[PDB]
Amino acid sequence: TADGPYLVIVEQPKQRGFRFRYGCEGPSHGGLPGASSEKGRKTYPTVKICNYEGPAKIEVDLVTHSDPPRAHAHSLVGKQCSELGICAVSVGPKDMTAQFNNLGVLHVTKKNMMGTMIQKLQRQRLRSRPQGLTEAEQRELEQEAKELKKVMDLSIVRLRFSAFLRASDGSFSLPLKPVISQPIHDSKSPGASNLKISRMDKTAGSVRGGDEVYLLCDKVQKDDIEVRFYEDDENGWQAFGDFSPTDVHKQYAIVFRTPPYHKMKIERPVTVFLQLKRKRGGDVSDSKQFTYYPLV
Amino acid sequence: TADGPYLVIVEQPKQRGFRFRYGCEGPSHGGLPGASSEKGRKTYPTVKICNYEGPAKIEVDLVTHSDPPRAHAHSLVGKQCSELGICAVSVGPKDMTAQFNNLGVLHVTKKNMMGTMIQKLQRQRLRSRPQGLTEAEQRELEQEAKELKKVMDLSIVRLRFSAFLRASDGSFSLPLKPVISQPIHDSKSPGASNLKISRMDKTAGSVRGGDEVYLLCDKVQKDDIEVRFYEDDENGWQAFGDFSPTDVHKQYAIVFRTPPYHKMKIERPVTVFLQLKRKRGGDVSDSKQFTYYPLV
DNA sequence: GAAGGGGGTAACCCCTTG
DNA sequence: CAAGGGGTTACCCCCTT
Repeated sequence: TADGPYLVIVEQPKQRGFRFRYGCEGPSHGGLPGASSEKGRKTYPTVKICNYEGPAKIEVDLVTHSDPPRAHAHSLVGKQCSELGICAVSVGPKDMTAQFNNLGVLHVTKKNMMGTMIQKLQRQRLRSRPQGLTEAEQRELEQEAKELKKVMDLSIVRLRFSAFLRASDGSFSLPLKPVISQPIHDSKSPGASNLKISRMDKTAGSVRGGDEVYLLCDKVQKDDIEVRFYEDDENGWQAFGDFSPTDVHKQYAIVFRTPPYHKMKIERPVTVFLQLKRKRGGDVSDSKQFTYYPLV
Repeated sequence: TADGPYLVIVEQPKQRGFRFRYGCEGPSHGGLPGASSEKGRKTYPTVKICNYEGPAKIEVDLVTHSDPPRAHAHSLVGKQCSELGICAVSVGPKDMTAQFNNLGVLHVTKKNMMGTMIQKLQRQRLRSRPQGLTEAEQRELEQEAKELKKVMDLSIVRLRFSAFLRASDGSFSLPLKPVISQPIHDSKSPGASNLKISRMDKTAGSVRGGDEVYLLCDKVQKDDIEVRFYEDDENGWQAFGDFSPTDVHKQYAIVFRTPPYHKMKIERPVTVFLQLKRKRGGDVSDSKQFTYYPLV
């Protein structure tokens, strides 16, 4: 869209299913993969400097989930990283694409958060006056920290890629616009699991409903879940599972009774969809097929 | 059951399903119940002084699981307790039975264990030499502590009732033999809750086996557990569920295929039992009935 | 409200496998 | 080791009478 040189995320990170590691857990536990990684094909976050060919330097750091992108308490740890959480690669005059195949997220302790925060905030405001730092600003620097620690989500981070075109000097000194990735959720964090149907005991029934199904899923909250049956033919037929939270077994299974199909006296089987749906959210699981059958 | 007065545990504590509380959790989280408590009928650990009627003092403290009963790092907390973990009641000249209806177990931190240990050990060896404790004696007492902390199970405790018959003095100075209860497992610990079958999708099958059942459980260790089918000591015939640990869905469910019954073409249907059984241990869930059907 | 239960959350500690 | 994963502790809350 912009005429000038710019960075583009070729492959965003995994928005779900990456674990943030604490300082104690040990240094390599896996690298942040790409949004299209599977067991066979692994992919990693990738970016490219479009609208220029030449030597250049791309760096990533963790920013808040909040759109005004501020530095996160969390740091990137990796084979290619600063001890501030800043990861740096060099793109060759031919290859303008940077893959970041070994990126970890160091999870800060809540009792660590302030000091880690003032430390990244100092580092940030050192270019304005590198010789020395005044109390007059150290007081107000600590003021950001406190206000940020109150609202900062330790479960969600965003990669921020900052590209720098090496100048005539030999100095990698020219900035490009910084490009912020989609959010990255901690896999080991409260709720915010993607609703998954592992398997079900029945995939067929009668048009009459009332057929009892055992559904195995990933963690669900007994009071926030439902089982939506539907046909997305724009008729927009929908009905629901019949159960009580007691029927939701230790947040990993649902025993429900199928609803009746809208139209009985059907002559042939009809395939519909069912899906888990959080009422409190909008969030849905992958839909599975269910086939209604005719009568007597 | 010899000549003299002795104590007897009328109602032992619940060997499973009691939670030990840390110092931080609070007081008043519930009392150690008797082995026969239900939500309607509550019962608490009870003991009686046999072969004597008169004023007497019974005290309870936590001892190791190890047969040589040594004092546990854990302390009893409650309305009737010392700050050392010693709980004391008085039995009247009429009623020689003592109920302990509010007993909590204060869980020591592993970094607390040493100091709590030397402190209970001093208290133990303070009537042996109350004047002072000699430096020479100090280091031998500290040794016990270290070699006891290495093998002491913080998940299992035993109540030790020490009864004392009050003399003519007014001094509760006569000892009875101390009676040690059966072990008490921390509910919140590795394998110390009860294997439970919540519900199953099928309670009947064919003699041929291979019928797929969804079983909902309380918890499982995925590669620990099995599904034992068996007869009522007809011969003790037994067979097993067919499933991989992949089939055990997240510690709360098992999808298995029923085994074939030993004798096919049974003229009419046969009811057998199935049960969860830890492969490692002996431990079994409550058995559920399953009915085999003949062929056609 | 406190008692009397129970479940979730942070931080860490591990164990499988290559 | 790397790359996942699950389980453990100490603590923090939260429902119900």
